Order: sequence, then structure tokens, then C-alpha cells
Amino acid sequence: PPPIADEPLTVNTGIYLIECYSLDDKAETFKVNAFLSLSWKDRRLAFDPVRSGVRVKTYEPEAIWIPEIRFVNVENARDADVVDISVSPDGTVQYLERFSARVLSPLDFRRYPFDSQTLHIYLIVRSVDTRNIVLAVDLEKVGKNDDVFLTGWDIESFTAVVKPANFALEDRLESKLDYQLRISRQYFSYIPNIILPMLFILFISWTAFWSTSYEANVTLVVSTLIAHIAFNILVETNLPKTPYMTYTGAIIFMIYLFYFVAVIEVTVQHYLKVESQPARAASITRASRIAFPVVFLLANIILAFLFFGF
Amino acid sequence: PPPIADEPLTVNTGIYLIECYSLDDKAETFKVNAFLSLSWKDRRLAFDPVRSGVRVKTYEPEAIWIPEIRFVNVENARDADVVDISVSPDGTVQYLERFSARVLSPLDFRRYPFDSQTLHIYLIVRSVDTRNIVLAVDLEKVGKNDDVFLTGWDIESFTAVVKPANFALEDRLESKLDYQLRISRQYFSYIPNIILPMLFILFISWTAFWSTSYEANVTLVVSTLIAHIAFNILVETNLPKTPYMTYTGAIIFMIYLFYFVAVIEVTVQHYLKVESQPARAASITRASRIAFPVVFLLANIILAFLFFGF
Amino acid sequence: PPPIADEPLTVNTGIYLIECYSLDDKAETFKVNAFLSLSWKDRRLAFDPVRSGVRVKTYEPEAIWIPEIRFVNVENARDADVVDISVSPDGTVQYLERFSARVLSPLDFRRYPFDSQTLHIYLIVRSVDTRNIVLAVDLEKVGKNDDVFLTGWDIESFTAVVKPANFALEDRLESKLDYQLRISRQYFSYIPNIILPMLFILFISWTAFWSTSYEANVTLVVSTLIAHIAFNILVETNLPKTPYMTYTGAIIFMIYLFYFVAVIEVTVQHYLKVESQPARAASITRASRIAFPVVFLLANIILAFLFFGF
Amino acid sequence: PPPIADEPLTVNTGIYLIECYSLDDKAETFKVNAFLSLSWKDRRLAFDPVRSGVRVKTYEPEAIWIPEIRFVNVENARDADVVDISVSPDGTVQYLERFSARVLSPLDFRRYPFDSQTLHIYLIVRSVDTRNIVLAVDLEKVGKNDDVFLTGWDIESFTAVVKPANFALEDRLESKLDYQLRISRQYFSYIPNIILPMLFILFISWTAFWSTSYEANVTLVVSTLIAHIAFNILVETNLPKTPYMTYTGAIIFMIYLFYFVAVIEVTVQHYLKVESQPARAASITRASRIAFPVVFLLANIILAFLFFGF
Amino acid sequence: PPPIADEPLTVNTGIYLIECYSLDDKAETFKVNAFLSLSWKDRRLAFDPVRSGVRVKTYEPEAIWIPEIRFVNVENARDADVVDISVSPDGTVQYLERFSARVLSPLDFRRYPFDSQTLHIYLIVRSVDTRNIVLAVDLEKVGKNDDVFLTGWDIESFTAVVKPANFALEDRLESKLDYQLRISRQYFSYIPNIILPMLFILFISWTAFWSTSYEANVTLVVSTLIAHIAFNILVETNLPKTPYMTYTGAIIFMIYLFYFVAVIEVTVQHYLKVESQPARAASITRASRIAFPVVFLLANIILAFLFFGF
Ligand SMILES: [As]
Repeated sequence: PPPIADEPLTVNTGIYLIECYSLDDKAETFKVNAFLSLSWKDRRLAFDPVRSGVRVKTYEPEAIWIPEIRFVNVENARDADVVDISVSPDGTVQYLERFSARVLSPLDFRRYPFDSQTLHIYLIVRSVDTRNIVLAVDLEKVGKNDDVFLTGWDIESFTAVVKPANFALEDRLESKLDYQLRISRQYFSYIPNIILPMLFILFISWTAFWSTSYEANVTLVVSTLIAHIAFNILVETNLPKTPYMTYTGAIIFMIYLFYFVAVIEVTVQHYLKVESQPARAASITRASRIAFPVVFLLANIILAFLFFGF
Repeated sequence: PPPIADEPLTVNTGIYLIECYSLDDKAETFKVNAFLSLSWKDRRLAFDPVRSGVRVKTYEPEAIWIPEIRFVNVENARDADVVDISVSPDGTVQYLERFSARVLSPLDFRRYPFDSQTLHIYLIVRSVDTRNIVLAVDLEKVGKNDDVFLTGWDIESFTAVVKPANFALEDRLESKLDYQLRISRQYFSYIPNIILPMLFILFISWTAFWSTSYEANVTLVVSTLIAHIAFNILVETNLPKTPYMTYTGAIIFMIYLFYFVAVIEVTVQHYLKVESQPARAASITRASRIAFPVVFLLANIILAFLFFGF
Repeated sequence: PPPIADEPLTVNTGIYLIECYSLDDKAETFKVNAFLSLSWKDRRLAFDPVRSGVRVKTYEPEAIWIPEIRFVNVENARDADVVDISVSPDGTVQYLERFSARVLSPLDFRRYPFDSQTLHIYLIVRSVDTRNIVLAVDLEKVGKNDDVFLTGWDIESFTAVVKPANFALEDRLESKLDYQLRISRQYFSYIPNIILPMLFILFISWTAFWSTSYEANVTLVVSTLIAHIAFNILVETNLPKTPYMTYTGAIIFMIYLFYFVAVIEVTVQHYLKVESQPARAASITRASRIAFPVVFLLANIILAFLFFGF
Repeated sequence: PPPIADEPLTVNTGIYLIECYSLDDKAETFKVNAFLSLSWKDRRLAFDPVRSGVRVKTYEPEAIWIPEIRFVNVENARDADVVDISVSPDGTVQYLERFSARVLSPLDFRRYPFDSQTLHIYLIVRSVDTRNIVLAVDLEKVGKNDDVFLTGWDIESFTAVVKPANFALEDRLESKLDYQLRISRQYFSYIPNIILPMLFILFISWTAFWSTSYEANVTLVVSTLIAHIAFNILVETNLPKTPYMTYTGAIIFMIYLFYFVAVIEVTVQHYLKVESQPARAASITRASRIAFPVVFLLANIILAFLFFGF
Repeated sequence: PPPIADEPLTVNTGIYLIECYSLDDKAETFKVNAFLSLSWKDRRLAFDPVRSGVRVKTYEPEAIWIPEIRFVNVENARDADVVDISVSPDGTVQYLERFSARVLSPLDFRRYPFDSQTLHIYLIVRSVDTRNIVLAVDLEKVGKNDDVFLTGWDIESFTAVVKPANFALEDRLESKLDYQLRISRQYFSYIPNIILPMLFILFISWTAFWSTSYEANVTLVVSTLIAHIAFNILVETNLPKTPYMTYTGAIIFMIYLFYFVAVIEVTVQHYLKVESQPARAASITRASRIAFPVVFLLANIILAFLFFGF
């Protein structure tokens, strides 16, 4: 039983994020728990303040015609309990629900440990015989407590795209809004726990430049290469199969190289030190002790710049 | 209260994928969230446009007779909220729901990291005393937004098998349709993270051809063999118990060999270098330095061709 | 409001497996999704074909008296949607539902990787003041599509025990039926991934029979023993705490031995080669190179026979 | 509408375990699926056998006043379907439901692999204006089929504490009963898979007493220490964070010691054999070959006795 | 149909924790199962004790006006069954439900293994045309049995913030309460299983100060570094991505250092003992045998103090 309008009925929206949590990098989802604030003029039930009752008259959902406001990017049906419905004199309705649903917004892992994200919530609404345009009411969109959690992420701002995008979808126009949750990552636990430990093993790796014992040079370069796999695998697990290249995926892989040429050197410092030409060997070994850390720190400036600086 | 027909009542179907996600290779399932569009002539409620009401008349599901359209390959009951029902003059009904259910479609891991898949959604419908044939309406089957996600997979096309397959199941004919979601994998994160690291350790493995120290040769070939298990196990975990052989399961196992004969060589380069016959030893060792990488790259062309090229 | 009988009312059952999946070895359960077909004479609503209506008259569950058919070995309440109810003239009722519930049937892991299983579904029914006997109608028990999945298992046959087992349970006789799902395992992925890799490490283990370097013999026998734990642990995890002995649990453990006496030998080949008695040492070492693989392959014939052959 | 009594109305209880399963040591819970048998005199609906109807009259739950019998230690609401209600002449009611709920009973891991447990189910009932005392009827408490499963546990007995415990909880007396499920563990798969493998590695550990090569002694004692972690971690995972000490937690940790002093010895057998005092070294090494296994087997009798014997 | 008041209607709250469990450090949540006790004066249904019925009159929820009391920090809708409603003469209502919901309270891992926590449950309530203030009734808040479980945590006290916090949220004041669950961890299983084993490997690490064999010194310091990753990874897994530094994350990382300079020393004890200057080498090595354990135990006092002592 929809509201007999004279033009496209505007529905007024708003989201008050109450709780954020379980942002799942692998799955590219996250769970939210918020208020949904809707409103519209249904002149059809305006109501003579003086003549009867009081200021505003409370209805149960069955009584009034309510607009179906579906969330677009949601795993299952949104999970909402209705909080209050308050029809104004002029026929204006004040709806408030408190849904919670896991939302499917994508993430850009291009700078992985040091990335910022922009999550989305959508809200479509389909037309019947009056057209429905949705739009935001910013006093119910200040939505975000001063307690919005979302572990391991700094929450920058909850805003929304005022202008809706109105489609024609299957011979019936819909109207979609864009609610934006912007967050930077709390990179850090990534250093004492990944970045640093990863570097340390790389350095030990090439302690075998000041060494001549092949036995203790392979026991050297090789033992550490293993440990680095232990970190490549640790990192690769809390992170999805990107079709592009991560930052840490870069350096973690560039690392795989300074373990090859490292093992190349120690290997050649020997089919060159049994070839009774230690003239050359400890020439190269002497040299690696510079080329390596330099070319590294150099390619890390080259690499890092290639990602952040551009 | 079914629609008094004169022949098999055609029901017209359609699916607009709104969201795709949680494709689970182990479980061989995936979750979808779409529109379901149905329609049929129930002349029994045609309705004199002029004589009353308006262009089209809205019903609640309880009022009209609606066809039970069950999804075949679904874990639990599909999870659908009804979006609109609009009966036309002639008695034509326009139904639209927005279900979300995890679907059980199988996958072919024969090319694992480089595989393409064809997921299915089914839709049966059982007959009563008028027969029901289902069939697709392609304006509600263009189903797939321009945002269909499905992480780590490229989505190629959402189509469907126009011709239904009508069974006789328990003295009552059913009619089933086939909705096809075709996707290729985003192989890649499989290289910097599996393929390459896996290769590197294999190479270092057989650096012990330019070496004579047994101690540093087993410390050599053996250390890396371990690391390779660390990758065989990593890979074997995000992948189900196929009764056939995966591609990466092949090469990952062919790899287990070039670690055995590698260990064979270093082992014989010694019961042959203590047998005061280093004549022979550093003949073999010298040789392995070719046989190995060749036979490998050879068996990789042999292997790769055996999977992709045929 | 039960059917006024003259003797024990027979209820006629039937299950059409539509989907099988999530067989969980650890949990000893599995999920099924099937049809449930029931039928009985309730003469009390026989209905004068000519005098009124038509051939068969459709009821909603609230209208008719229906027998409670509970599933015995089920985790929670069975999860069923009712598909059709069709009362015949004589008063015969035709009921059909489409339940899905995870079933708790036990498994016998005595031959683990090479085992066949017989899963059960039960169906009791309690009496009131007429006795209820259940029994099977085999045209609705041909239940099993030609698509019954159940990953990593070959499905041999869906049958059922015609004769019911009628208990007296708490001063009211019940009647239980036995629906049997027989499946063999797809042992195989167990070879390239467990059996073979497990053997290979055992072999390398005792390459240290053709060796004299204690350093590279412990680096030898010992490194492999580790790797075998890596497999004992892998296997032990996808498998419950049996009070009996698995097959692979046997050989996996018999393996632990050929790594002890292996380590025993290498160890004695030395407190006997420093005891300036290499007379004896390279007598034993020479010998082990036979005793071991023989006694193994011998005890594997002895073991294998002990499980399968008996 | 409760039963007008003259004193505390006795409600008669009973539980027929139909199915047991998913005992979860980590979570300290388990799932059961049983019958619940209740009964009480509601003289208020006694009913003139001859004057009307028959021997006993069947009611739907809505018709009669039924006592709320909540289970105390249950995760969520118990999940029950009602099986039959049969009011006797005198006004006696016969109630039977078939619930299934996961129960939260605690476990005592003090003897871990060799422990026996006593699981509980509770049943309270709150009073209104007549007091409710619950009590057991032992013909509906013989509850336990001859098929009660519960994998990896031997089921010893299903009994119950006849005398209820009546509390005063919030100005209204409740009455609670105690249903006892006693089970011993099927320790065993713990030997071929944990105990034995764990010992074997410990023994090889100290094969390095009959050795002099430091390289092969660290490669010896150390390699095995790792493997033992692989077991400590395996065990620690299928077992919760006890505030007390497990049995296997003891020996698994006492083991950590015989790997330290083991490594201590091999280490000192060398800063004492390079100190040109091999006089002493192979005095100690000689000695360890006894002290160790003895002190172990000694501390294992000391330890084992400390747990089981007391 | 709300209670015609003369001022802000006070609603009187109370929570009796019946069960605690599944505290999930990763997810920062936990499940509770408690009583919820509400009460308020609805003079509108006061009821002439003598004139009719009895002392107190029982209602079903549909009959009375009940306040919506939503829990704030909850994943999904709270899961509550209603236990009793008892309206007093004066019009006072006595409500009791038994909900169970997983709650989202944050945790402070700054002292990880030795941390104490303060979990929250919230309860808001929105106003309509009479204002709603909530407040606690402490005889129904003594909520916590003498069996409150919560594995691996010592439960210190269940209390609540008497004074509510009244917001203005979207043109309608709400009122929120704070129920506090305080718990210390059962650190301990963290010692025999993490702390101690972690230390032991560190010590063995630097046994290679009383050694001169580079081969057995890298086989020494390096083997253990690996094992330490095995612990860093074990610990890092049962713990979320803190933006701050854990205690065990500190020492676990400070440990990474005493493995670097350890490896630095053994490495320099050699490009200095081949440089025919063993004058210096076994000067340094001699020294490390003190500097290390001291600087450690020193930096552990420095570190530990930095977390607990401040
Ligand atoms: As090693």
C-alpha cells in the first residue's frame, strides 16, 4: 500500500555505525552493526494533532507502508530489529532500525602492510508505480560512535556520497547510495614480527662473505633461506591471491634473490679456491661484502619508491 | 490453489548475481547473493484495468499461488526475502526475490594453479496436476553486476542453458535449469609465493654438484629437501583429496625425485672418492651439473605439455 | 487426532538422497539432503471421488493427522520443508518432505586409507493408543540421485533393512528402520602425498649404511626421522582417537622402529670403529644394507596380511 | 494456568540418551540427543473414564499447563521437539520430548591420556505460587541405548542423583537434579602416535653418549630436541590451558630436561677433550650412558606414581 | 502502548551470568549466557488484589508493553527466551529472560601472557514520548554463579556502573549501562610450553661460545634460531595484530637479536682465527660467554620493568 505521490518520493537515509569488527583480509569482508534511519512523506496518514491523540503517533511495521531498503554488497540477508516508527502530523514518517550484517567490500593490498582502505555500504531501493529516489540525512549519518573499534585499523572517517546513482534495472528504476568507511592500517606489529626478523636472517645470510669454509657457508646461507620461507609462508597466509603484486610480496621476493646470488658467490668462491686461484676467490668474496647490501638497499629505494613514491 | 491451465504452465526464470564470494576450493562450494525473477500466466486473476484499480496490482505471497522453485545443489534451504509481486492484466505474474545461498558446485583441479572453472546453480520445480516447465527470461538473466567480486578469480561470463531438462522423479515430472558461472583463476600469487620459491630451493639443492664435502653436501641437498616438504604441505592444505593428479601435484612430486637422485649422487660421489677412484667421482659430479637441470627442464616440458598441451 | 485403526497402523517410508557431503572423519558424521516419503491409511478421510472435488485432495499439515517420524542418530532437529500431501480416495495419505540434517554414523578406521564404510539413517516412531509399525516402500527408497557426491568416497549402494525393529521404550512401543549408505574410500591421494613420500624418507634414512661419517650419518638418519614425524603428525590430525589400531597407524609406527635400530647401527658402527675393530664395524654396516629393507618389506607383508588378509 | 495443589507439586523426570557425540576437550563441552520424560498430577483435568472418551486422552502443549524444565549447563536454548502428551484418569500427565543440546560439563585432565570423566546434565525448575520439586523416575532414566557412541571414550554408566537440590534463587525456590554420564578415555592411539614416538626420539637423542664427534653430537641431540617440540606442540593443541599440571604435560616437560643435560654433557665432553684431558671426558660420557636412562625411568616411576599412585 | 508516566520512567536492570565461555583473543569477543532482569511501574495495569485474582498476575509478552533493551556491543541479535512476567498490584512489572549472545569487548594485550581484562556488556534503550532511563537492581545483578567457567581465565568480579550514560542519539535520548566482567589470565601453561622452551633454545644457541668449530657453531647458533621462529610463529598465531607492542612480543623479538650478534661473534671468531690472530679470537669468544647472558638478563630486567614496573 504505497504513498500516493505527485512525483518521485524521496526516502531519507542515515547510518550510525555502532560497532565495527572482524575485518577479514583473506575474505575481503567485514562485519558492521549500525542504525538505519529512513524517512518519507506519506501524506496519506497525516493526522490532525489537536483533533486526536498527540504530537506523534507510533506504528508497528505491519500498519504502515515501508520502503524495502536492501543492502547491496552483503553476504546474507541483513539482520535487523526495528527500533521505532514515528509518523509526524504532515504525514512524515520516522523509521529507525538496528541491523548488523557482514559487508563485502574489496581491498587494495598494493601497499599491503602500509595500506589505506575505503569500505562501502550501499542501500538500493526498487520502484513500483511511484519512483523512489533515496538520499542522505546527515544528522543520522554522523554514524560512527567515538568507540568504533575495528582492530588493527585506524578509522579515518565515515562519510557518504550525497548524490544517488539511479539505475534502470529490469524495467524498474532503482536508486543506490554510497556509504564510505575510510581506514588506514596499523602497520607496526608488522616490523618487530615480520620486517625486522626478515631482515636479520638476510644479514646473517651474508655473514658468509667473511668466511671461507664452504661447509659453514652453506650451513650458513642455506639455513637462513629456509627461515625466510617460514616468513614468506607466514605472510602469504594472512593475505589473498592478488592478481597484482603486493609491496611486501615484492621485497619478500626480491629477498629470494639475494639468497641465490649469495649462494652463487659462496659456491663460486670455491670452484675457484680449489682451482688454485684464491687470487680471485677472496677478491670476489671481498667484493660481495659491499655489492650485496648496497644493491639491496639500492633496490629497496628503487622498489619502495616504485610503490609509494609513484 | 494452482493456475487452471490448458497445458504445461511455463514458469519464466532469471538470476541477477548481485554478490559473489567465499569460493572454497577445499569444500568445493561458493556463496552467491542474487535476484530470482519468476513469471507465469495465472489467467485466474486477470483484472479489468479500467473497471477497477490501476495498471498493475501488488500482492503478498499468501494471496497468490506461487511455484516452489527449489535450488538443487544447495547446502541448506536457500535464504530469500521477497522483493515484489506484480500481477498484470492478462493474469501474468511478476515475481522477484533476493536469495543468498552457498552453492555446491564441483571443481576440476587438474590444472590447479592455472585452471578455469564452471560453477552451477540449478532450480528444479515439481508438478501437481498441471505440469510445470521452467525456462529462462534473458532480461532478468543478464544477472551479474559490474562489481561481481569473487576474490582471486577472473569472472568470464554468467549465462544459462535455455533448454530445461525435464525428469520424471517419483511419479511427478520435475523441470531443472542450468545457470553457468565461468571463471578463470588468478594464478600469480602462486609464483612469487610458491612456484619461484619452490624452484630456488631446488637449485641450491644441486649446488652440491660443484662441491666435494659430503658434510656440506648433505647439509646441502637435505636441508633443501625439508624446505620443499614445507611447500608440498603448504600447497596440499589449500586443496582437496583429488582422486586424480593435479598439475602442481605432479611437478611438486617430480621434484621429490630430483632430490633423491641428487642425494644419490652426492652419496656415490663418496663411496667412490674414498674408494681411491676420484677418477670416477668427479667424472659423475661433473656430469650431474648438466644431466639434472636438463632432465628437469626436459621433464617439465614433458610434464607441462602432458597437462596443458593435450 | 490419530487414525481410528483396527490393528497396528503401518506407516510406509522412503528416502531419496538428493545430496551427500561433508563426511567428517574426525567427527564421525556427515551431512545428507534427501526426500522423506511417508504413507498410511486414514480411512477417516476417505472422500467420495464422484460426489465432490477430484482424484486426490491436497491438505496442509495442520489439517491432517501426521505421524512424527524422528531421525534417531541426528545431531540437532532434522531440517525439513514439506513438499506435498495428497490424500487418496480410500483414505490413503501421500506425504513428502525434503529434510537435510547432519547424521551421526560411526566409522571403522581399522584399514584407514583403504577402508569401506556403512553409514546409517534411522527413523523411529512412537505409539499412542494405536500401535505404529513403520516399513519401507522401495519406489521412494531408490533414493540416491545419479549425482550423489560425497567427496573422496566411492558410493556403492543406498539400500535399507525391510524388517523394522520394534522396541518397548518407556511404556510405549516404538518402531525403527535402518537406511544403509555403503561407501569405499578413494585411497590414492594418500600415496603421492603420504605413502610414497613417507617411504622415500625412510630409504634415504638408511643410505647411511653405505657411509662411515658419523657426522653425516646422524645428519642423515636423524634429519629423516624428523620428516617422518612431520608425516605422523599430518596423518594423526585428519583422524580420531581410535581405541584400536589403524593400518597406517601400524606401519607409521613400525616405521618409527627402522629409525631406531637404524640410529642404533650407525651409533655402534662407531663405538666399534674407534675401538680399533673396524673388522666388525664394516661387517655390520655391510649387513644392515640387507637386514633392514628385508625385515621391513617382510614385516610389511606380515603387517599388511595381518589387517587385510585376515 | 498451574495445577491447584495442596503442597509442593512433584514433577517426575527421566532422560533416555539416544545419541552422544562431539565431546570437545578444548571447549569442555559435548553434544547429547536424548528423551526427556516428565510427569505430574494435575487433578484439575481428571476425566471420568467411562463417562467419555477412552483410557487416556492426548493433548497438545497449548492445552495443558506444562512445567518449564530448563537445562542449566547448556550453551544455547535446548532444542526439543515434543513427542507425546498423555493425561491419565486421576489427572496424571505423561510428557515426552526429544531434545538435543550441547552441554557444558567440565573435565579433569590431571591424568590426561589416562583419565576418566563424569559429565553432567542438570534440569532446574522455578516455582510460581505452588512450589515445584523435581525428582527422577528410573524407568525413563535407564536412558542410554546400547548404541551410545561418544568416539574415543568408553561409556561406563548413565545414572542420576535421586535427591534434588532446592535453592532459593531470587525470591522463588528452584529445584535442580544431577544426571551423571561417566566415561573413561580410550587412551591407546596415544601410544603408537604420541608416547612411543616421543620416547624413541629421546633415545636416539642420547645415542650421542657412545659418540665423540661434537658435530654429529649436536646434529644428534639437537635434531631430536626439535622433533620433541613437534610433539609438545601436537599435544598442547588438542588440550586446554589448564591452571594445573597434566600428566603428559609433566613427562613431556621432564623430557625437555633430559635434552638439556644431554646437550650439557656432549658440550662438556669437549671443552674437556680439547682441554687435553680426555682422561675425564670419556669418563663422563661413559657414565651418562647409565645415569640418564636410569634417572629417567626412575623419575618416571617417581612421576607416574606421583599422579596415579596417589 | 507505553506506560503513561509523569516523568522519565525508570527501568530496573540486572544480569545473572549463568555461563561464560569461548573467550576468543584473536576475535576479541566472548560468549555469555545469563539472566536479564527488568522492571518498571506501569500503573496502567494495577489490579485490585482483593477484588479479583491473586497476589500477582502472569502475562505473556504480547499483552503488556515491554521496553526494548538492546545490547550494544553484540555481534548479532541477542538470543533470548522469556522466563517469566509478573505484574504487581501497584502496576509494577517483573520481567525475566535468559539470553545468550557473543559479546564484542576489546582486550589489552600489552602484558600478554600476564594480563588482566575488563569485559563489557551494555544495554541501551531508546525513548518514545516518555523518556527512558535505565538503572541497576543489585539483587538481580549478583549475576555470576559459583560455576562461572571461562577456561584459562580467573574470574575476579561481576559488577556494574550504577550511573547510566544518557545520550541524545538522532532526536531521541537513549540510556546505556555498563556491566563489567573482570578477569586475570591463567598465565602458566605459557611457561612449560612457551617461556621455558623458548629460553632453553636461546641458551644452547650460545653454547657455541665454548666452541671453535665454525661448522658446529653455525650448525649450532643457526639451528636454534629456526626453533625460535617456530615459537615466534606459535605465539603470533593465538594473538591479534596489535598496533602496539606486546610484552612477549618484545622479549620474543629482543631474542631475535641475541641470535644475530651471537651469529656475528661466531662469524668473527673466524675471520680472525684464520687471520692468524687467535690472540684476539679466543679473547672475544671468552668474553661473549659473559656479555651475552648478562646483557640479556640485564635487558630483561630493563624490558620487564618497562612493562610491569611502570
Ligand atoms: As640441518
